Amino acid sequence: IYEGQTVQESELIPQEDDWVIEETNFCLGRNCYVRFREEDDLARRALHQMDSQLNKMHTRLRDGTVIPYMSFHPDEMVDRPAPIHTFSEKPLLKWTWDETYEEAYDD
Amino acid sequence: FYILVNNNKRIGIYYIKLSIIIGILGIVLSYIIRVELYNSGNRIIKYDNVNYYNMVITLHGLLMIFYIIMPGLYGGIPLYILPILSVITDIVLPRINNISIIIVLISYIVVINSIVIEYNIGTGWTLYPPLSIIGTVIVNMILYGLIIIGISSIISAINFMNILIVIDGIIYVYIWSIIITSVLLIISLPILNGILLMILSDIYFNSIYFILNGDVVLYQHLFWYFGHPEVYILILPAFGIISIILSVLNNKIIFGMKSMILAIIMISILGSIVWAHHIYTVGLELDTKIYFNNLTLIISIPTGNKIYNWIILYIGSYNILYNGYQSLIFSIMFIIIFIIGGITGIIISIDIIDIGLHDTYYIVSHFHYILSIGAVISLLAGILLLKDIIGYYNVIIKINKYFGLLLFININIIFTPQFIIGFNVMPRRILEYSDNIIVWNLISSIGSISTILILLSIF
Amino acid sequence: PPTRLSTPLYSEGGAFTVNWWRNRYGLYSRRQTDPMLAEFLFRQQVKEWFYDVPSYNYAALVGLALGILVAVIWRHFLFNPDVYVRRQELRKMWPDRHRQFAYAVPYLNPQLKNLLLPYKNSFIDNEPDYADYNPVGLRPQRVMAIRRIPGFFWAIPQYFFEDPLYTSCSTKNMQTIYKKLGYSEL
Amino acid sequence: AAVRSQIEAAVYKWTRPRPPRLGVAVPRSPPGTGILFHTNMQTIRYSLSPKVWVLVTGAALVGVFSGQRFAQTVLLSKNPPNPPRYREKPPVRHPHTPD
Amino acid sequence: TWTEIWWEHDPTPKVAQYRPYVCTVESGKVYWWCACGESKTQPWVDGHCKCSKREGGFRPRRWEPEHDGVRLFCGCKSCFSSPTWNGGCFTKWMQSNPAGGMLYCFAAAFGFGTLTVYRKF
Amino acid sequence: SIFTPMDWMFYYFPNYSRDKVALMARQIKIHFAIGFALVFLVYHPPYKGADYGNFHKSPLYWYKYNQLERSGQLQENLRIKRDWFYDEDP
Amino acid sequence: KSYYDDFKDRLKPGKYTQGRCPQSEGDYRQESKTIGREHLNDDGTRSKRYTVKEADALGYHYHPPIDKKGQVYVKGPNTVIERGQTWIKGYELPSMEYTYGPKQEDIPFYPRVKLNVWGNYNLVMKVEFLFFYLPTIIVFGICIPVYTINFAQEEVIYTTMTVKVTGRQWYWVYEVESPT
Amino acid sequence: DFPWRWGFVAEKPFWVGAPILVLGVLCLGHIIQTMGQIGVRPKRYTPEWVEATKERERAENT
Amino acid sequence: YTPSFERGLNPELTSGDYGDMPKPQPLIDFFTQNRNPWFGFAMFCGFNFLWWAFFGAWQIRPLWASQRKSLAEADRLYGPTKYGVGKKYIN
Ligand code: HEA
Ligand code: HEA
Ligand SMILES: CCCCCCCC/C=C/CCCCCCCC(=O)OC[C@H](COP(=O)(O)OCCN)OC(=O)CCCCCCC/C=C/CCCCCCCC
Ligand SMILES: [O-][O-]
Ligand SMILES: [Cu+2]
Ligand SMILES: [K+]
Ligand SMILES: [Zn+2]
Ligand SMILES: [Zn+2]
Repeated sequence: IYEGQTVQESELIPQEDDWVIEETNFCLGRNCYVRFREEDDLARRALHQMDSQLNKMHTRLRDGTVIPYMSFHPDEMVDRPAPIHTFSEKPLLKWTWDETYEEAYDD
Repeated sequence: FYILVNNNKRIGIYYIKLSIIIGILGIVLSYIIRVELYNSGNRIIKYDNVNYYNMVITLHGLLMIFYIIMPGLYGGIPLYILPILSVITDIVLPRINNISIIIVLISYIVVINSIVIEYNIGTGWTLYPPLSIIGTVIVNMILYGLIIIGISSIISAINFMNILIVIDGIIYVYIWSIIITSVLLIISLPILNGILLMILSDIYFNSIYFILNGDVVLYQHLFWYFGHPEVYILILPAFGIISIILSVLNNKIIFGMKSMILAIIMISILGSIVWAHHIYTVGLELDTKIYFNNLTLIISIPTGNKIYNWIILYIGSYNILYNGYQSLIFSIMFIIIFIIGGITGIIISIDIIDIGLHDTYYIVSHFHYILSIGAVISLLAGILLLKDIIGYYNVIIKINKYFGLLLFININIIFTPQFIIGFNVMPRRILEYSDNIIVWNLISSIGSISTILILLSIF
Repeated sequence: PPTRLSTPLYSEGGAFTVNWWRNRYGLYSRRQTDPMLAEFLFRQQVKEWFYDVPSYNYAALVGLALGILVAVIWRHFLFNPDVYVRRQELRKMWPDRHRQFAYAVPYLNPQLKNLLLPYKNSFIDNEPDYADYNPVGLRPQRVMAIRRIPGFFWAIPQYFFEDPLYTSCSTKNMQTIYKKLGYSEL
Repeated sequence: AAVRSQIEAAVYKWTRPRPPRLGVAVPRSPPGTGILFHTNMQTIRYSLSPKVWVLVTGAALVGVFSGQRFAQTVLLSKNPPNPPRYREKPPVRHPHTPD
Repeated sequence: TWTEIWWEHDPTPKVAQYRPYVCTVESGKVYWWCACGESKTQPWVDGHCKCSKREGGFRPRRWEPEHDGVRLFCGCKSCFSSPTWNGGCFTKWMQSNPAGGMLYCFAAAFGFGTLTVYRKF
Repeated sequence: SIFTPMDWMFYYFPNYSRDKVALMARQIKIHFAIGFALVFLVYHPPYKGADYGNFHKSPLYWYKYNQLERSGQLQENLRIKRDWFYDEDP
Repeated sequence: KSYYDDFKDRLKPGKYTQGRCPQSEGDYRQESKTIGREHLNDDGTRSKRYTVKEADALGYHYHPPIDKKGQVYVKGPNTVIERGQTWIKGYELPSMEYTYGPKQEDIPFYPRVKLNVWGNYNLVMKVEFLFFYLPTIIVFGICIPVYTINFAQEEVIYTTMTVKVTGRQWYWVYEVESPT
Repeated sequence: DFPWRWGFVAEKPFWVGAPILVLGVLCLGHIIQTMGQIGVRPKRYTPEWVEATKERERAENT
Repeated sequence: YTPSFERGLNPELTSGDYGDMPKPQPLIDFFTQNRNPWFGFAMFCGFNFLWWAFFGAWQIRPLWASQRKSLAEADRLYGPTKYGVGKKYIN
């Protein structure tokens, strides 16, 4: 069963005595129904919808990396509402292993 | 275009749209039944038009099973998300997907047209001969609808099976749920077609299978060899939805994924070999009865494992998240409701208990709690979860605690009293009854009118 | 479960082993296109399905259910007097089917029927022995059980000698009462 | 009241929890490490220690079955013997018998 | 007991009260709940407790009612549904006075047993 | 293994469990043979199981029987309480 | 505070039922004459000519997008060289107030927390065993009762009288031996 | 964003509205089902028929 | 309804200046929802349904009184004999 990543005590040792757990808000913000402008036409309302996607949002950490909107299933990865053609570039499921080959390295 | 579209997601919307439309006719028939049963006497159907009631109950059952819940849970949600869950661009067979929905609509038009034009008589949704074969042409029309529906179901099953060849990710539990239902259809439908053809032969080709020296019990074997696999073809997609909703909304990874998957496979194999629990009162041999009773009780084991795995999904979830969303409430309500339906199923599984409870309203309440409450709520919960992806609006459902509470209370007012009258006893498929059963029938009728009123508040 | 492809997987010899499964798993697979990738995917599936403790419970249930199923089918064909596969008796009128009538009585008296019928007194309060006596002899004479059926029968005492009213509800005392009135023979 | 405080202090001392035997392979916290998280973390349910849970759960079980006995012996009553069954005349005719 | 015996890196509150605080709240207003139990304006942060000063990992707990009404609020500062009350105040009390906990649980179970047995019998 | 947590089977019998695929096959085969045997060895055997003079009387049967025998309860329990239909009306 | 008042100005109440004037006052069914809008109707919806009557998927207005070199226009990233390194600045979505309306202030705090997983493998395995075998025990507890009651119905009894019952539409015929 | 009917209902506390709505819907259902039977007086529910059934039950020991 | 200020088990932790923030109140207020008449009507409504759910409405009783007196007379005069407490019930 999965119980999280394994931690060695050495990795829990801080580099400063004042280090605490970063208090970054992971609430993306306040939202509601997407509100279109009357002036916008069909094309410009499409752009508006594409700019309100929660799955394109993320939270930036103190070191500049961002934790993205994540989901257990790929159903939450398409634009909402679903466009006619979704996964043009095949979504990549990344598997990890310990195998390596020499060609990838240089001395 | 509208009818020419091959987009798998558009077709999924069509399936839900058509299920709601046909569903209006289904609910109306249900209201007729409950109105009639409000007291003893004739209320809305004349004593000279009792054949109409027999037709109402027959069409109610057939439409809700084959034209509403099956197109909604096996055609609607599946055609919209399955290709996305499989990280594939679109469904494997685009043109077949288009014709399947068109076929469903055409078979629906045939059925309703037969109401208007043919004499109205009924033989139950189980079309038992010899009654089914001594009827009028409306029975012939209904047979054509079922055969046509069978074509759509099988080709759709072929479509989903081909996802195994193209799936680019992991087969999630929901995908496993649809694949196994597809397998159940591929193995059960061909048997149904054969027995339906024999019904036609006796109706239209002067065959003699269902007259003396021919065993009428033969039909019941072949029919129910498809019948019970059908009830699991209708519930398994609902189970798949429940798994996704609980994991997503609670932000918890599915526990015992492989046991969930192996529980679905197990239910299918067992569901393919227990059909004769519908034929307990015919007079089968003692050993046959004991075999079927034994295997029927076994189905509870895999079904029980899934229920408990769902419970732990909801346990321990963060309190800060708002739990009043309609999709979450419906998913939780499914566990509470399905246990009631399943337990009563185990009660009726004991054949000696079944002698008293066969062809009584206890059976009605049993399969209503699972389908009319559990399956409906599961389809609603699934659509509600995909509201943003689907994009529909102009309804007040997403956060409506009044609708959920009123629905739960009133739906139980309808069918809980039907368990009581099962030991009274009130037979099924009847319209008139003794005056001492009015109280419970009246209470259930009050429940039916109330549920309909609550369906108007969503708009 | 090893995590390095260099470390081999142990396999027994036979028709259901790790080697047997590897040979056939990727027959229809478009994803196992080279040795490294094929082995990785093979071990991924084996780890997920065969190293999952709860999965073995379902293996037991399918075996038990299937074994019962195969046997009940076979038993009907081999022993049930009403199932005909040979035709000799079906080419004769009913009074002449002696070979098929031979299956009748042996099939009418299975072991479990004799073992469990005495336990009807755990389901019937009045005259649980109403059908025990039969002078013909096709079946054995029945004697009521001395103990309740094991399990969920807490409503009745564990042993019937403990029950005060058991003897007075017997078909014998009831027959005595009614025979004293001239009401009925049984 | 003196006995009350005595038994209360006796129970309390015995129930004080001992460190859990972790059934999971976690590291040892570095020495001298204080509070690092905050109270806005998702609440973690407050769970009774095993001994206390058994004590209260056992008191509950002893309570419900003693309550069942109290109802059976005081609130409820036993059936008196059934009335004597004397011979009574049946009605002369069925009300629906044709005349 | 998560803070007491399992995990020593989360802030541990002080119990202000082993009973919930009853307060009238209004929809559209935001309330701040004391998570340390040292505020003198319970159940709210007073501006002088640990939560107000952001000391030792204590922060005010934001809360907002959907509708107007009277709501129960946590005094033990450990309820699972904090700031709202769900019975954790009684549970935490039993941990601190296990002998008292048994008395109440026996009494509650005794009443439940009598009523359910009296009605069904 | 019957009614066995397979986690225990993996721990205490490592060599017997090394090939998990083969282990799964034995699980199926063993329970298949158990089901088959029940039908043809517990249910089918003809003209058997009718020895009602040999009803098993367990150690608990005798403990409770002797206790009641020692007192008068066993005699009182077996006594027929009523063997008449109508009471006599004074 | 009331967040609706922040974006009240953007929401001007409407004048027409369903947002369109009577077709007589303005014909929204016709294609727009504006240059570059030949594929749209006057009200902004796509014209039937563009989508149905002359749909490009049917062979109308054939115009291959790809050029001779097998290329299509692609917009590049926002590149910013700095500190002896070429960087790409990602596109951040606009403030949710612009798209949704509410002002992004006083947001409740939801901290980062890794997935809530069940631990203690040994304990979990035992529970899963119970999730399967507790029902199995119950079924086994019903099995013996089921056999007995089935055997009871199918018991060879010394019946002394026979009543034949035939069911017809719609009445029940009864045949009984007459006293001699 | 909602019509008047929902704005009115959604303003009240849920446990103030919910109980009233539950009773109201049930009452309306009964009212609807009573409109078609106003003044209907079957003879089998009269006191005379009620007594006759009691006589039948006594004779049949029902 | 100008609720009272309940100090609680530890009065020192309620001794600060609340200002605009609400002050703690007695628990009777929570049950009565500050004596809101509509919640009282809703409470009475909750009892009314639950009584209908389990035992029937019992609001029809005043209307059924005459027809329950006729049913009782018929059962006594012509119905099968009832013994002891059984005579209390009429069906
Ligand atoms: C989707 C719908 C659905 C589902 C899931 C089921 C599920 C089950 N049904 Fe079915 N049934 C119907 C729909 C359904 N049924 C319909 C529509 C009919 C009537 C058709 C007609 O006659 O016209 C019918 C009729 C029907 C009968 C006929 C009774 C009669 O004709 O008189 C019987 C009896 O064997 C039966 C049994 C069962 C059983 C044993 C299950 C099991 O699947 C239930 C399993 C679930 C549980 C057991 C609860 C969850 C598990 C646990 C909580 C574990 C613990 C429980 C135990 C250990 C027991 N059903
Ligand atoms: C899944 C199928 C289904 C569904 C939903 C229902 C729903 C209902 N049924 Fe059902 N019913 C059957 C299948 C179904 N029934 C069958 C198969 C029979 C036996 C047929 C026979 O005897 O021959 C039967 C029999 C039957 C009878 C027996 C009549 C008789 O034979 O004597 C009665 C009345 O007592 C009845 C009443 C109701 C009521 C009041 C509802 C519901 O109205 C209760 C209220 C619920 C709703 C109104 C919501 C329903 C909404 C939808 C279905 C749409 C969902 C669509 C989406 C979510 C997109 N039904
Ligand atoms: C290839 C070379 C040429 C072969 C030519 C073969 C020609 C004939 C083939 C006929 C069909 C196959 C069965 C042959 C059976 C031969 C022996 C025979 O006559 O058997 C009769 C006997 C009963 O005969 P009666 O005396 O009339 O009945 C008495 C009361 N019951 O019937 C049988 O045993 C045969 C019928 C059953 C065959 C299958 C075995 C039964 C069990 C089936 C289980 C199915 C479930 C799955 C099992 C999976 C594997 C365990
Ligand atoms: O049908 O179960
Ligand atoms: Cu079935
Ligand atoms: K009627
Ligand atoms: Zn504080
Ligand atoms: Zn608290």
